[PDB]
Formats: sequence, C-alpha cells, structure tokens
Amino acid sequence: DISGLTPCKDSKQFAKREKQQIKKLESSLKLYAPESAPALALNAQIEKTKRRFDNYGKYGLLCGSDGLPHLIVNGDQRHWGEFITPGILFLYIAGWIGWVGRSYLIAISGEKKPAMKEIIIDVPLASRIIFRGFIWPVAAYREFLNGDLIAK
Amino acid sequence: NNLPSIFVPLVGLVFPAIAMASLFLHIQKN
Amino acid sequence: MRDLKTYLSVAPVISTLWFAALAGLLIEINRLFPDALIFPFF
Amino acid sequence: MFLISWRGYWQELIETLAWAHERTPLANLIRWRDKPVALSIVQARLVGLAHFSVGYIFTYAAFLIASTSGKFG
Amino acid sequence: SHSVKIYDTCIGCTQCVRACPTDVLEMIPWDGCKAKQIASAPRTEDCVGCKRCESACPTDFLSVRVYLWHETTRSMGLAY
Amino acid sequence: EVKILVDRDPIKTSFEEWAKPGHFSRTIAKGPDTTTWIWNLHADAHDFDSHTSDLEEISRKVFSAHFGQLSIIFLWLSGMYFHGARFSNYEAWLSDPTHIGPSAQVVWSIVGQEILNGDVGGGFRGIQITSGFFQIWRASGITSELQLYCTAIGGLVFAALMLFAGWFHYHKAAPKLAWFQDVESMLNHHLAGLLGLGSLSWAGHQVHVSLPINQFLNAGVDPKEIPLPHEFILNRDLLAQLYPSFAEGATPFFTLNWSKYAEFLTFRGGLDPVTGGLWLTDIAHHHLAIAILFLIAGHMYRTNWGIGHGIKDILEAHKGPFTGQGHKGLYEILTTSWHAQLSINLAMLGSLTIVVAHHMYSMPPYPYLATDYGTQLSLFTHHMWIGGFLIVGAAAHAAIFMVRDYDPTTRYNDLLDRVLRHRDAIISHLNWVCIFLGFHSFGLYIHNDTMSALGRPQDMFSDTAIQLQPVFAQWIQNTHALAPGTTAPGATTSTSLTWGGGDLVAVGGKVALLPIPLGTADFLVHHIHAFTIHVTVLILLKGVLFARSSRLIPDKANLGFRFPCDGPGRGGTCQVSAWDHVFLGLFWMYNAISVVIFHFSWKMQSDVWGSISDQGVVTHITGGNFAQSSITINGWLRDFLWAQASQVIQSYGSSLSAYGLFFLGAHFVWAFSLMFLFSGRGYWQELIESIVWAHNKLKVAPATQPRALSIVQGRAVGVTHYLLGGIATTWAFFLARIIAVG
Amino acid sequence: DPFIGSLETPVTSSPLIAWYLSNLPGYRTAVNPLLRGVEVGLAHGFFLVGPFVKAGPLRNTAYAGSAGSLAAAGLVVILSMCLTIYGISSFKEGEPSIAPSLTLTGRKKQPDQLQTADGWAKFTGGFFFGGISGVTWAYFLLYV
Amino acid sequence: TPPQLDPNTPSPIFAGSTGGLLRKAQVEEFYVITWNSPKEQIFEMPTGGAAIMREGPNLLKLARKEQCLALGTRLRSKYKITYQFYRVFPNGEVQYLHPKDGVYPEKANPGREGVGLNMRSIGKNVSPIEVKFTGKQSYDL
Ligand code: CLA
Ligand code: CLA
Ligand code: CLA
Ligand code: CLA
Ligand code: CLA
Ligand SMILES: CC1=C(/C=C/C(C)=C/C=C/C(C)=C/C=C/C=C(C)/C=C/C=C(C)/C=C/C2=C(C)CCCC2(C)C)C(C)(C)CCC1
Ligand SMILES: CC1=C(/C=C/C(C)=C/C=C/C(C)=C/C=C/C=C(C)/C=C/C=C(C)/C=C/C2=C(C)CCCC2(C)C)C(C)(C)CCC1
Ligand SMILES: CC1=C(C/C=C(\C)CCC[C@H](C)CCC[C@H](C)CCCC(C)C)C(=O)c2ccccc2C1=O
Repeated sequence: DISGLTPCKDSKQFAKREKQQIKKLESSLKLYAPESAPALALNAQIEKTKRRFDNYGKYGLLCGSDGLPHLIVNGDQRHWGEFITPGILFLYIAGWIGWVGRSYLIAISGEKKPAMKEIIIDVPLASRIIFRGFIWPVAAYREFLNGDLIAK
Repeated sequence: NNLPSIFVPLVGLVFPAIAMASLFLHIQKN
Repeated sequence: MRDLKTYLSVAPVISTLWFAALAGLLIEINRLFPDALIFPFF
Repeated sequence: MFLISWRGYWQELIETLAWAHERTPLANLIRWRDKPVALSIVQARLVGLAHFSVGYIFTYAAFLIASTSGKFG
Repeated sequence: SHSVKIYDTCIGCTQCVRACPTDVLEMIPWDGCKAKQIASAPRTEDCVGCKRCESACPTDFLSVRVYLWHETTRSMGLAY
Repeated sequence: EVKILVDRDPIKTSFEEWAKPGHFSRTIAKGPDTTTWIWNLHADAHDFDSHTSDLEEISRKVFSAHFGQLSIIFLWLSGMYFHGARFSNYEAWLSDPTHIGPSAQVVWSIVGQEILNGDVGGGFRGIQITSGFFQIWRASGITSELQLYCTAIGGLVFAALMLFAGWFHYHKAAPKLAWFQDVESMLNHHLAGLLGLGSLSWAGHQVHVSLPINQFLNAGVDPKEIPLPHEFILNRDLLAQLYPSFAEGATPFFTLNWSKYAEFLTFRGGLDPVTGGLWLTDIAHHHLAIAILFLIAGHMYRTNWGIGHGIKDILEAHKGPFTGQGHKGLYEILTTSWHAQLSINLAMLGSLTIVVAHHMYSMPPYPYLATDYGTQLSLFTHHMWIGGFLIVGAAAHAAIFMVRDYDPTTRYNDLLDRVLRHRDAIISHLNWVCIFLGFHSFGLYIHNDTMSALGRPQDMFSDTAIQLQPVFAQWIQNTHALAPGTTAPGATTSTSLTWGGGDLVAVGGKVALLPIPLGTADFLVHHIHAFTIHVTVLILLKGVLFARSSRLIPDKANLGFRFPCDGPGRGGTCQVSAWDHVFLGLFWMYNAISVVIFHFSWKMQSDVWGSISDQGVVTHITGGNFAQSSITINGWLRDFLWAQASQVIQSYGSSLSAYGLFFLGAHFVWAFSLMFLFSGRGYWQELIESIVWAHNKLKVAPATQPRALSIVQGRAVGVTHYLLGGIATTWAFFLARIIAVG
Repeated sequence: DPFIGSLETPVTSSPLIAWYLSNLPGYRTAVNPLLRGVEVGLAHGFFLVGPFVKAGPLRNTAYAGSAGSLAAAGLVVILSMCLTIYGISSFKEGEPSIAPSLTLTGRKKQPDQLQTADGWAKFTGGFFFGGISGVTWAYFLLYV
Repeated sequence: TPPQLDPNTPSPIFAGSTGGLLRKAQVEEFYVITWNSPKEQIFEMPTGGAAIMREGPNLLKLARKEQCLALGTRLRSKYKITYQFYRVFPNGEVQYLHPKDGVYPEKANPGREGVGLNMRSIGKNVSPIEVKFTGKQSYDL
C-alpha cells in the first residue's frame, strides 16, 4: 500500500512465523505429562501467541517482505495510532512532570535555605502542588501570554 | 641485475646508523 | 513520630517508594493488557 | 598505558632507577649528559592519542582488506 | 624560572606567604588596605610551580598569579 | 587482670539523629551548599577513625558493625535454604543426580521472560544454578524438604538474635577499652573454642548422621526408604548392623585400643568410585584430628593464671643471626591501631582463599561434584577473584596505617626503620626483576608468533622444535606418584589423581579425574603468572613504602592519604598518593586473575574433561589442542576466544538467552568506564556552566548548585566500571559455554 | 658519612670483593688505557662468539658455526661505533680528566686518564683490536 | 641583619641511608641547615628514618631547598626552635638563604623592596594580539 508494503493479514510470511513459533512451543510441550503444570503454562503461552498474532492482523499493520510489522510516522490518517497519539500522550505526561517540578522549585525558592528543602522534601506542599499539573497546558499558555514564563 | 640484494641492506641498516650517529653528534654538540 | 516522619521524607526513601509504586503499576498494566504495539482505541 | 597512568609514579621510578645506576660498579664510569625525567602531561596525552589512532587504523585496515580479499565477492 | 605576579586587590591576609614551600614570597608595608601590607615575590628563581599560593587566596579572582616559564634544575624539582 | 568491663547506656536510642544527615562530621552536618556535599556524605560514613580520636568509641562501632554483618550473612543463608526448600527440584535430583541439572529459581510470567524457564530435568522448569548447594545438602544427609524449611527458620531466628545482640552491645552495655586490648584471652578462645569445638562437633555429626545415610544412599536404597537420622541414634541395632564397632560402645576409646574403630575411621585416600569424591570416613578422621590439634594448641598464652606464654615476652626475647633485637615495640603498634590488623588479616584471608580454590579443584570433597563442570568452574573463578580483591585491599590498609598512625617518637620499631632506610634498593631490584621477567616471558610468545608467520615452524619454542620442559615439576609429580608405595605406608593410594601416575576415575560415563601432563606451554604460562604477580607486588610495595615522603615531595604526609596531586609544578605531580597506587594496582590484579582463569579453563577443557565410551576411549571437549595452539597469541585469540564464543552469541531464543544479553551489557559498561579515565574535570565544569545558564533562563535553578565530580571520585568511578564490565563479561562467557557444552 | 646516599654492606665493602674489583682491567688507574681495552675486547669477543653459533638461523646446517662467527665479529664493530661517538660527545680536546682525585682513605692520587679524549680513543682502539682477535681465536679453537 | 657563619658545628646521630646526597652535590650545589636544641630528642629526617639531635647546636646537609624548609617548619611548629639555612657551591662560596632581613617573611618589615607588583585588576591585562611580534608578555606590562 505505502512504499511497497503488504497488509499484515494478507502476507504469508506472518502465518509462516506463527507456525514456526507454535511448532517450537509444541516441541517442548510434548515432553511433560498432560496433567502437569508445565503443560498448562505452555498451553497458555500458545493461546497468548495466537491472540497476539490475531490482534496484530486485526489492527491493520503492514508487514514487509521479511514478514515483520513496520511503523509509519508520516502522519497518514490511516496510521495515526502508531506514532501520533502515543506522542501526544507522552508530551502531556512530560509537561505534567516538568510543570510540577518547576512549580515546587518556585514555591520552595522563597525560604532562607532551599537546599535543606531539596535534600529533605516536604510532603504536604508537594501533594498540594502535584494535582495542579492536570491543567498544565492552560496555565503554561496563560503564563507565556502574560510574560511570567521567561526570567528577565 | 640483483639490485634489491644490494639496495635493501643499504637503506635498512647502513643509512639509519649513519643518520642516527650524525643526529646524536649534532644534538650533543654545545 | 516527628523525627521518623522527617526521616521518611528524605530523598532515597521517597525515591524508592515512588519508583516501587510506578514499577508495580506498570507491571500490573502490562499484565492486564499483555501486548501493545499501536494505540487501537481510536 | 599513557592514558590512565600519570606522571608522579613514573618520576619516582625514574629517581630510583637513577640512584640504582649511580651506585652500581663497572657501570658508573658511563654517565649521561641530559638528566632523565618522565614525560610531561600534554606530551603523554599526545603519545597516547597517537598510539590509539595508529592501532585503530592498522587493525581496521587489516580486517577490511583480509575479509574482502579472502572471498573476492 | 616561572613568573609570579601580585595585583593590588590583595588584602594582606598572609596566607600565600605561609603556603609557599620554598620561601619565595614575603610581606612588605603598603598603603591601600586595612591591613596596611601587601605581598611580594623577590625570590622568583626558587619557584617550583606547586600553585599553593593560588590555592590559598580569598578573592573573586586570585591576586597572586603564577605563569609557568623556562624550566631549570631548581624549578624541575631534581635532586640528582 | 582478665575481667569483664562494660559501660551502661553510653548512647540513647532515638530517631532525632536520623532526621539530620551527616551527624558524624560537623562539616557535613552544617548543611549542603553544593552537590559535592552529597558525594561526601557516603564517602566518610565508615571512617570511624576520622569521626573522633578515642579508641573506645571506634572499637564499639567496629563491634556493632561486625554484629550487623553477621546478621546480614545469616539472612542470606536463610534465604538460600528457603529457596532450596520451596522452589527447587532437589528431591528429583536426589534419585538421578547424573542426568538432572540442579535448579532453585523460578521466573514469573509477566513480560515473556518465561523462556528463561529451561528444561533442567525431573519434571521441572527453571534456571540452572551453579552454587553447588545440592552436593553440600547430599553430603550432609538431607533427604527431604521439611529439614530445609527448619534450617531456614533457624537461620531467620539467628539473624534476629545477631541484630538484637548488636543493638544491645552498642546502646545498653558497651565494653571498655581494656576489654578489647586483651589479645591473649581472645586468641585462646578463638583457637580452642571457635575452631576446635566447632570442628569436633561437625566430626561428631558426620560420624553419627552423615556416614550411615550416605552409605545407604550409595548402596542404592531409595531416598524415601532410608531411616530418619534420629533412628540411628535411638536404635543401636541398626548401627551395629551397619558398623559392628559401635556394638562395643565407647569402651575402646578409654581403653586406648582405638584400632577397633578402623571401620569408619580410615586412611585410604583417593577418590570414591561411586560418587567421584573423597571418602567420608577420611573427612571425619581429618576433622577429629584437627579438633584435637586445635584444642591442644588453644592453651599457649598466659591469661589470669601462672601457666602460659606472654606475646610481648616472646617478641622481645627473640634473638637471631639476621634479626637481632628486632621485635621490641611491635606489640604496642599491633594493639594500638586497627589498620595494621586489618591489613594482616586481609592478606592472610586472600592467600587462604586462593589455597582453598586450588585444593578444592584438585581434590573434590563432595559427591557428584567432579562430574558437574559448571560448579567447579564457577567455584574456582569466584574464589580466585575474592582472594585477589582481599590481597589488594591489604596493601591499601597498610598504606593507610603508615600514613596516619605511624610516629617514630612514642612508638619506635627497629625493623620498620631499617626497612624504611633502604627502600631505593628494594624498588630498583623489584623493577629489574619485573623488566627481565616480562621481557623473557612475552618475547618467547612474540618470537613464536613471528617464526610461525614466516613459515618457520622449526625455529619456535615448542615441544617439537625447541623444548623447554618443567623438569622440577615433573620430578615433584613423580615423587608424589611414588609417595604411598614407600614414603607414606599408611595411605593406600596417593592424595590426588593429578600427579602423573595412577589410574583414571570416571563416574557415569563422564571423566572425573586423570593425571595432568606438563609441557612447554605450562612453563610459559607459569612464567607469565610470575611476571604479573611480580608487577602487582612492585606497584603495591612502591605505594606502601613511599607514602610518608619522597625525593620529589619531602612532605607528602602533611597532605594526607587521599589527595589528587600537588600541582602543575616540578614538571607534574599527578597521582603521587598511595590511593593512586592502589587504584593502579587494581588493574594489574584484574589482568593477572583473568590470565589465570583463562589458563585454568582452557587446560581443564583440553586435557582433563571429556566423555568415555563403552570400549574405553576418552574424547575430550576440545580434543587436546592446548599443547600446540597455546604457544602463540594468535592461537589464544582463535582457538579460545573465537571458537568458544559460538555458544554465547547463538543463545538467542533459548533458555540461555539471558547470558547472551549480559555478554553485551557488560561490554557497554566497559566502554563507559573509558569516559571517566581519559578526560578531566574542567571541561565538564565549563559545560555545566552553560547548562546552568540555560536552566537559569527558565527559573528552574536549584539551590544546590551542580558541580562536576572530584578527581578522586572520577578515578574511582572509572576503575569500578572497568572492573565490573570485565568481570561480568567473563562471567557470562564462562557460564554460557560451560552450560551449553557441559 | 651517614648523610651520603650510600650504605655500607658486607657485599659492597669486603676485602675479597674490593681486591677482585680493583684487580679488574677497568679499575687499574696507573696502566694506560690501551692495554686494558685490549684485554676487555678479547674477553668480550671470546664470550660473544658462542651464542650466535649455537642459536643462529643456520645453526643446523654445515655452514653454521662459520656464519655465527661472522655475526659475532659484526656485533663487535657495532659496539666499537657505540664507543667512538660516546667519546666525541663527552670529552673535549683540551679539558683535563674528570675522575675522582682522592681515594677512600683521603690520600691524594693521580686522576685516571681514561676519562680523556686520548685515553678513551686508546681504549676504543684496543677494544676493537682485542675483540677481533678474540673472535678469531674462538672460531679457530672451536672449528679446527 | 648580618649573615652568620657555621664553622665547626657537629651533626645529629644517624645510621645512614640511601636518600642522601648525589653527584649533583659534588657538581652543582647543596644546602646546609643549622639550628639549636635545648635537649636531646628524636626527630624524623626528610629522607626517611628517624635521627637523634644532640643538645646544643646542630648542623645538617641536604640536597634541595624544599627539604630544608620542610625540616625547618616542622622544627618551628613542633619543637619551637629557631633555624637558618645556607646554600653551598663547589668553589666554597657560602650564601645565606633563610631569613635575609632577620625576620620571618610572614611578618611585615619596614625597608623591604617590592618586586612583581601590578597596580591593576587581573582583568585589565591586554590581549595577546597587542604584544605580538615583540619579546614582552601581556602580564609583564
Ligand atoms: C631493515 C632491514 C633489515 C635487514 C635487511 C636485516 C637483515 C638480517 N637480519 Mg635483522 N633485524 C632488523 C632489520 C633488518 N635485518 C630489525 C628491525 C630487527 C628487530 C626485530 C632485526 C632482528 C634480527 C634478528 C633477531 C636476527 C636478524 C637476522 C638477520 C639476518 C638474516 C639472514 C640469515 O638468514 O642469516 C644468514 C647468516 C648470518 C649470521 C649473516 C652474517 C653476516 C652479517 C650480515 C654480518 C656482516 C658483518 C658487518 C660487519 C655488519 C656490521 C656493519 C653495520 C654497518 C651494520 C640478516 C643479516 C638474524 C641474524 O643475524 O642471526 C644472528 C637473526 O637472528 N635480525
Ligand atoms: C625477549 C626474548 C627473546 C628471546 C630470548 C629470543 C631468542 C631468540 N630469537 Mg627471537 N625475537 C623476539 C624475542 C626473543 N627472541 C622478538 C621480540 C622478536 C621480534 C618480533 C624476535 C624475532 C626473531 C628473529 C627475526 C629471529 C629470532 C631468532 C632468535 C634466536 C637468535 C639468538 C641470537 O642469535 O642472538 C643471541 C645473542 C646474544 C648476544 C645473547 C645475549 C644474552 C647473553 C647470553 C646474556 C646472559 C647474561 C649472563 C647471565 C650475565 C652474567 C654475568 C656474570 C658472568 C658476571 C634466539 C633463540 C633468530 C632465529 O632464527 O633463531 C632460530 C631469528 O632469525 N628472533
Ligand atoms: C568460646 C567462645 C567464643 C566464641 C565462640 C567466639 C566466637 C566469635 N567471636 Mg570472639 N571473643 C571471645 C570468645 C569467643 N568468641 C572472648 C572471650 C573475647 C574477648 C577477648 C572475644 C572477642 C571478640 C571480638 C572483639 C570479636 C569476636 C568475634 C567473634 C565472631 C567471629 C565471626 C566469625 O568468624 O564467624 C563465625 C560465626 C559463628 C560461629 C556464629 C555463631 C554464634 C556464636 C556461637 C555466638 C555465641 C558466642 C559468645 C562468645 C557466647 C555468648 C555469651 C553471652 C550469651 C553471655 C565469633 C562469633 C568478632 C565478631 O564477628 O563480632 C560479632 C569480633 O568482632 N570475638
Ligand atoms: C574487610 C573489610 C574491609 C573493611 C571493613 C574496610 C574498611 C575501610 N576501608 Mg577498605 N578496602 C577493602 C576491605 C575493607 N575495608 C578492600 C578489599 C579494598 C580493595 C578494593 C579496600 C580499599 C579501600 C580504599 C581504596 C579505601 C578504603 C577505605 C576504607 C574506610 C572507608 C569505608 C567507606 O567509606 O566505604 C563506604 C562505602 C562505599 C563508598 C560504597 C562504594 C560503592 C562500591 C565501591 C560499589 C560496589 C558495587 C557492587 C559490588 C556491584 C553491584 C552494582 C549495583 C549496586 C547496581 C573503611 C575504614 C577508604 C578510606 O578513606 O580510608 C581511610 C578508602 O579510600 N578501603
Ligand atoms: C599491552 C600494552 C601494555 C604494555 C605492553 C605495557 C608495558 C609495560 N608496562 Mg604498562 N600499563 C598498561 C598497558 C601496557 N603496559 C595499562 C593499560 C596500564 C594501566 C594504567 C599500565 C600501567 C602500568 C603500571 C602501573 C606499570 C606498568 C609497567 C609496565 C612495564 C613492565 C615491565 C616489563 O614487562 O617490560 C618488558 C617489556 C614488555 C613486556 C613490552 C613489550 C616488549 C616486546 C617483547 C618487544 C621487544 C621487541 C624489540 C626490543 C623492539 C625493537 C624494534 C625497533 C628497533 C623498531 C612495561 C613497559 C610497570 C613498570 O614499568 O615497571 C617495570 C608498572 O609498574 N604499566
Ligand atoms: C546448619 C545451620 C544451622 C544449624 C546448626 C546446628 C544444628 C548446630 C548444632 C551444634 C551442636 C549440636 C553442637 C554441639 C557441640 C558439642 C560439644 C562442643 C561437646 C563437647 C564435649 C566435650 C568437650 C566433652 C568432654 C569430656 C571429655 C573429654 C571426657 C569425659 C568428660 C567430658 C564429657 C566432659 C542454623 C539453623 C543454626 C543456621 C544455618 C546453618
Ligand atoms: C567460610 C565462609 C562461610 C562458611 C562458614 C561456616 C560453614 C562456618 C561454620 C562454623 C561452625 C560450624 C561453628 C561451630 C561452633 C561451635 C561452637 C561455638 C560450640 C560450642 C560448644 C560449647 C560451648 C559446649 C559446651 C558444653 C556442653 C554443652 C557439654 C559439655 C560441657 C561444655 C561446657 C563443654 C560462609 C558460607 C558463611 C561464607 C563466608 C566464609
Ligand atoms: C562524565 C563525567 C563527569 C560528569 C558526571 C556527572 C555530573 C555525574 C552525574 C550523575 C547523575 C546522573 C546526576 C543526577 C543525580 C541525581 C540523583 C538525579 C535525581 C533525579 C532523578 C534521576 C531521580 C564528571 O564530572 C567528571 C569529573 C572528573 C573526571 C571525569 C568526569 C566525567 O567523565
């Protein structure tokens, strides 16, 4: 479809790889007794492998010639969930962490010896500060508009 | 012919000794 | 009680508690959802 | 060797070696003209860098040429 | 022999004179400080370059400076 | 006189000192100005000699630290026993020890790491262990898991007891200084009580418990049918059926006709054919004799009574040709400072560990241990590394003592002054010996390589062209082989099968032991070992002797023990302290130990280990290529590093895959170490300046201003990373090879 | 003198060692350097002849010893060179001897002329002649 | 102050060592340190080992000035003893070295000439480009 790639449900090397993995698991599975716990664990492993391959086929990834899935970071609307959405989630989380840390630093900067507050954290103030990161983009945008973000 | 059998020993051994002696004498000279 | 609480707020103890909680949450999330390569909710 | 070990150890070793040379018989007749001292800091750094580069280049050249010429394909 | 220089930011705390291992620096009377004294380096030829005087000097930047220069038997610390 | 002296409640237990870090040192306790403070808080934590000056507090702190260490060790032992009891296949391995691989760890099933649960055997899946605990448990007579559970519970109880004892002896009743300074009573109690009584009790256990159970197991009885150990004590009929001598009771012992006990107290020697190990009767006899010897030797020093010897009198009254008055003030020096004792004990412990490794590999004392190759390799390498580290630490503590606890006015010794007055000759001679040994030992290899590379195999130093044979070692081997015939009539056979002469011992189709030949390669490797050891000794001795002062710096003792340099003057004075000498000798210890373990591994794989068919031929793992390929560096690189690394790099997708990952990870760490060994502080400080400016622009500047690491800290980090990476690489390679091929 | 960087030991100060070292040709001060150098060269060449013929590349063939002998002679030549330059860079034409002037007891004695341009030149010439003669004698004795 | 002389002072009791004088002392120079002790006591030599100083005047020979100054400062710090050292040349010249004015350098003394003083801040030095192609240096100006 894109750059000469084949949909992963159509490709045959994907099914071949699944067959090799299942055969490799069954080779070790044949050793133990049917009622033994290792047999149950290996059967669970086989079921997990089958479910993983079924989900990979369902999600619409594109395996290459070698039979392994490939990721598209172009921004094509058909492949937004591979890169763009996790990227947005990661950016949100990182902004939360950074905003919380900067807010705590500014809050403890007032005291006479902030070093003792850094080496020995105070819990109530940090607990109050932490939950303000849920709205970090709005606060950051407003502070940038006002002019409090950059020191002078 | 047989030039290498005459030239390789000259460059390999005699010339380095001459150069080393000359350089040592020039360096140690006051 | 005051001194014990002050000691419990030192950097290594808080760090190990935070990282243990984070590791436990990540392990439990990966157990409930075994494999994940793309974001399929949308 | 030139990139981790530093000067003071070698200077003390050189002093001990000088004492040993001075005290022995039948070899104190021969005496030096320039006092032996250990290498400087920048000089040792340069020597170590030169050794590192020479080893790097020679090893890679040998490996590349041998591997590419053994098969000729 | 290395070069040792003294600037006028000195406050005459006499730490550099005490730190010297070869008796290079001394103190002389002066006029532009509370301590009414300033350091000097007459015996420059005996300097080895240990830079202990710079190690013991309270200022924004050192009021005593050592620049390495032509080496000899004394400055190389040789006893043989 | 000898008395118990204590002080009541010297310190009060409270949490107020936990809140404020660095309470031991006032400079640290003042507060953090920069980040370097943190790096100091961990460096001076255990330097009790710098916190105060009174010996009493230091001794009390040392005692409490010892108690805490004992508690930690007991916790570790209890954990090992509990793992053996719960998650293991010990009962399955007991019946068929040859065809089942020990395993005592089970991995969870979270991510996909379940591939690490390999098919060890006996209907079990897990990680194969190489600690050798199964052989110890079998030799102790354990045949169930309830006993292991009870042992784990007892270990937990003892760890709790040790922790409580430490708390009690620091905070409730702390001994005075005179209690610690009584070395005669301590020596008497450590010799007669700690060593003799413990070995006597272990010999009694072996006589009463281990021997009958092991005899029943060796007969072929099922482990579930063996009578319980207390049945042998309760029922004298069973022991009479097993060993008739017990029917006579303890009467022979008092009757002095001890020959009646010849059934279970023998002097045969050699290896047991069934299990490939030493006889248990010989072990019990040896323990009994050692107990007698220690009990006799524990009554030498005078304590509280007329009879005995005085250590000070023995030292002072010593007269000899080369010594003279000699040891006059050594007693005060040894009873005044802890560092000299620490150095002596560290060196002795390292030497003992090396001897232990050698004696353990040579004569296997546990059943079914020789035929398990991974356990042998792991034990040898581990004990060698531990011994090397201890030997290195001894010199560092000796230098610390010489720097900070030596004064020739109050406590003067003649021998130390005499040694300190001629250090130049010692250093010069050691340097010459090192140069000569290195030149010859490495020039032989370089000559062999050059002659082989030029198509001249008849000019090398080999068994075929120019022979350099170890005649003295061969003579010693022949003497040892012929020893039991005439020189030792009591022993039936020789002590070990290593000596050239005797028969081959193999257990379960696998070779256990056979005589080891000696040739030119052994000569070369032994000389290389000597060269490396001599260089390490030279480095450590030069560090120790020149600690107080030197020709270059006449007042090095004023600067202390841990200082980076003196300055850029005098041409450069970097790395002049004894700490730098220890940091430099660590590398050479690492090199020597690596060479030794490589030699041991290749020689054992090539000339001893292997398999035997029914006809009677022996096929070794590498087919005896050591004698012709180990004489050149190219042979070492190709036939050892390249050939034996096939298993580790091909372990992906199998149960050994973890090892392969480590084989990469350690490599990374090694390279990382170089960053801390080739650079300096100024560049990093100047970079941190710009980083701090970039932080300041956004109002995220911390109060604790970041600072680059100190020079000593950087050197320590570099050497630690280097050693860790190298050791982990060797560990992964050895374990992967010996598990996949053996 | 306890403040001089040297110690007195049985090995370094014994009548036998002192006599044996003082009777060596390198310590005879009164004798002119040529006669000492001749003996030194003779001994050195006679010693040096052996290892070349015993461990040479051709040591197994029939030419072996002869070839080895030649090699020994070559070494002597190189050694002679290593002497000559050492004189040129050390002793000037008109400067006097630099040997110690007084003995251990304290008596004034004539300094050795070996540490002089003419003395060192005589020593080197005698060493070369003696080395060549010793090599020739060793070869003749070994293979005739 | 007028320089003193050291005609015939005895020496401490030492057994000898290998850290003593070398060929430089016979060729180039050496140093002599003299002090006065009120009682016989044991001290530590800079060259390794311990020695005993006789009661009265004591004299010692060393190779460098650093050893002399270290020994003198140890004597002053521990024993409270006045000392002075000279430098001796092969030709026989003896040059007075330690305190030249008769007082220790750490004490300000009138009549002392100042050497190496620059009446400016360390940041007022000119750039190296200004002193190029000349034999002077920026810090010398
Ligand atoms: C750069 C050029 C170079 C050359 C051309 C040679 C050439 C030679 N080498 Mg040398 N060598 C060199 C560099 C060189 N080397 C270096 C860098 C090293 C250090 C690794 C060595 C170390 C070395 C060793 C360790 C040995 C040689 C030997 C040999 C000889 C081998 C031939 C033979 O089989 O023996 C034929 C038989 C002979 C003994 C020849 C005898 C006649 C010779 C040429 C002497 C003539 C005398 C003359 C007065 C020399 C002094 C004059 C002065 C200007 C040099 C030959 C003379 C072998 C040898 O000489 O044996 C002792 C040998 O064992 N070489
Ligand atoms: C470091 C040790 C080392 C040693 C011992 C040897 C030894 C040997 N080499 Mg090898 N070699 C080496 C390293 C070494 N090599 C290296 C690093 C290289 C470069 C890669 C080579 C390259 C090389 C070549 C190219 C050749 C050899 C060959 C040989 C042989 C020639 C010997 C000879 O002719 O000169 C011996 C000369 C002497 C003057 C001996 C001096 C030593 C004497 C005996 C001193 C003993 C001191 C005594 C105890 C003093 C006490 C005093 C008391 C009496 C008062 C010899 C067996 C040659 C060969 O063909 O052999 C088969 C050859 O051609 N070698
Ligand atoms: C015969 C009795 C006796 C015994 C058995 C021991 C045994 C021991 N002592 Mg010694 N000691 C004794 C007499 C004795 N001591 C006397 C009289 C003195 C005073 C001069 C000392 C002074 C002394 C010091 C200063 C130190 C030791 C240490 C040690 C331990 C060494 C650690 C080790 O090697 O692991 C072997 C491990 C085991 C065998 C653990 C078993 C637990 C043992 C059996 C505890 C019972 C021992 C105790 C003496 C008896 C209890 C008395 C109390 C209930 C009233 C070990 C527990 C060192 C130590 O580690 O400190 C804790 C230490 O620092 N001892
Ligand atoms: C037998 C026990 C023993 C004991 C009780 C001591 C005791 C002492 N040592 Mg000695 N020492 C020993 C053995 C011992 N040493 C050995 C074997 C060596 C050779 C390496 C040394 C070498 C040595 C040096 C070089 C120094 C001392 C010093 C000291 C003192 C300071 C201790 C300190 O602050 O550490 C507190 C603890 C640490 C700083 C922890 C550091 C982190 C380590 C290095 C990491 C190991 C990592 C681990 C194994 C790998 C897993 C990684 C994982 C964590 C991710 C203390 C009195 C120091 C001193 O100042 O003396 C006056 C000093 O400079 N020792
Ligand atoms: C593999 C590289 C390497 C090598 C070869 C050396 C070599 C040496 N080290 Mg160094 N060192 C290294 C890395 C290395 N080091 C590293 C990584 C460190 C950590 C910082 C150190 C730290 C260190 C310390 C702390 C010490 C040394 C010392 C020594 C010397 C030991 C004495 C001896 O064996 O000399 C014999 C010679 C050799 C083994 C070198 C190879 C020579 C071969 C045989 C070739 C000879 C051929 C021939 C003569 C060449 C002529 C050809 C030419 C004419 C063209 C020797 C010079 C010790 C010392 O100097 O005391 C004596 C010492 O104390 N080293
Ligand atoms: C393993 C282990 C354990 C255990 C242990 C045990 C169980 C022990 C035991 C022990 C014991 C159980 C001991 C015992 C001992 C004994 C003894 C030491 C005895 C002695 C005796 C005597 C000395 C005698 C004498 C006599 C004589 C000579 C004659 C007559 C008289 C009389 C009898 C007096 C635990 C858990 C803890 C920990 C972990 C590990
Ligand atoms: C090497 C090592 C190890 C091991 C160790 C061990 C194994 C030990 C053991 C030990 C022991 C094994 C000990 C023992 C002890 C004992 C004792 C201490 C005893 C005592 C006794 C008594 C006290 C008695 C008493 C009595 C009685 C009861 C009766 C009669 C009378 C009388 C009084 C005699 C480990 C692994 C940890 C690691 C590290 C190192
Ligand atoms: C890399 C390097 C540095 C820089 C190394 C530094 C600054 C060490 C940094 C250590 C850590 C990563 C810093 C942060 C530590 C905090 C605990 C972080 C807390 C925040 C979360 C991670 C919990 C030197 O300072 C140096 C000095 C002398 C010789 C060589 C070197 C050298 O090689």
